[PDB]
Amino acid sequence: PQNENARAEALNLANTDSQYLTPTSGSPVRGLIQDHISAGVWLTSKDSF
Amino acid sequence: NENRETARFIKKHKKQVTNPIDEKNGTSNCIVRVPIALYVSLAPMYLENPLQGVMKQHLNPLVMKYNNKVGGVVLGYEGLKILDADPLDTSEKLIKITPDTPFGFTWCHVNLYVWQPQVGDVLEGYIFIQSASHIGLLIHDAFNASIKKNNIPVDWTFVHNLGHWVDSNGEPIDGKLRFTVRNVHTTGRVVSVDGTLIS
Amino acid sequence: MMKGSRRTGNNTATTLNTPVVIHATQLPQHVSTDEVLQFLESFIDEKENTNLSSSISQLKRIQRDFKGLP
Amino acid sequence: DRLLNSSDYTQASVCRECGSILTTQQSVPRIGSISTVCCRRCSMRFEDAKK
Amino acid sequence: PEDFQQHEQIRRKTLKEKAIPKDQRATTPYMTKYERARILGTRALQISMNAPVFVDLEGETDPLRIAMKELAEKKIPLVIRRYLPDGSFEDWSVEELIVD
Repeated sequence: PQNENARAEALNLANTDSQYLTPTSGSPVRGLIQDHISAGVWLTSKDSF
Repeated sequence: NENRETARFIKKHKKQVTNPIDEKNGTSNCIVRVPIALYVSLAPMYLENPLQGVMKQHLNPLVMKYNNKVGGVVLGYEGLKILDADPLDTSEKLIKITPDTPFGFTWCHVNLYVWQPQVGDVLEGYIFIQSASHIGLLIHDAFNASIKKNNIPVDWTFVHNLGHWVDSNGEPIDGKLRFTVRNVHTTGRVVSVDGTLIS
Repeated sequence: MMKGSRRTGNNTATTLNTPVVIHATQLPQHVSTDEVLQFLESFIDEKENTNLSSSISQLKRIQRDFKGLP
Repeated sequence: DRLLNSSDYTQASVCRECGSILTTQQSVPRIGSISTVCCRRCSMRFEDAKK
Repeated sequence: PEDFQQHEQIRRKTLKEKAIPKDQRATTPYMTKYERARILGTRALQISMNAPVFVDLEGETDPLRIAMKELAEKKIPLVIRRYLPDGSFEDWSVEELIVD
């Protein structure tokens, strides 16, 4: 964008932070993906000291 | 089919108020006050001072100039009053910001003391120069009229000494002189006045 | 060609420079003699509490107009 | 800002009386004077100076 | 003449018949994400055109974040006109609105 009535509308209406829930079902659309899941089982284990 | 379309041609060139031949000096009176309504901008730097912000942008570039919408020469103004956009008077008037810009537009009434010459007026100005080509005048220290030769009474000749005028008095004539007004010009940035010395 | 393109540097007839539309709201009333004095004597002191001071003496060329020595 | 302000973003001249676009014209002045925009179908030519 | 004035007085009578008065306003007291993203938009486009500022700006060159500094401290001289669809409207200020 090229003007300051749009730099606020690329922050406070259409950022990737108000787009956390999709309006189709209310589900969340944003989350880790493949290996950032499989590090949780190793980080939050009971052997990981 | 030549009546119903002439309602907007003559009626527009019917210039509204004439000039009365008042004051019993023979002279016609052309200084006149007309109230109007503008439509101006207001820059965001003047968005705390909206009095100065309209006087400086649209009124001060209009004084001592011709204006094609009122018909006169703008001499001044008093009564610049911004119409509030809130139909509530009050001191905190509000105007509307445009969507695509930060400039706001608003209406303003004002009283412009225009100077309004037409044909058939009676005007007097100080003779600036004179030759065997015209006589240049200073109408009210600032306006210039110039009666050319083919509208002068052709009795009156010119002696050269850069020279001086020969009337039926035979006088190098001073400033103050009465004439009658031909087509006032609008063309240049300088407002030319044109007149005739036939009586 | 250049002179058709340097019109865009000479003209500058913007909307900041001119109002959009001026409409006369009433018919013009021919003022008297003495109030033209009584206007212009009070018109000059307007911005006199920058630029506009080449035009201030133009406004002060309106000053002499009725009482000086022409 | 994606269908006017960066596509074309022109400031054309529009006659307010007839409400057209293509019938306007920036005139030709005497070169002492200054050119300006004029509408064609709102004006009738100077030969029709009828009183 | 007055065919402008007869054309003018109708509008200001029309424009007065649509302002719903302040004791009878009937919309939300909130700043519903669309005032907030545009008030911050337009005010940031005023500071870029030398509007008078009324806060201790602390080296913040970013013209958008200056308006947020005045939004959370209520120094904005704006008035929101909310058009009800027949043409009537309620001129809410920015003080009397309540932010999220």
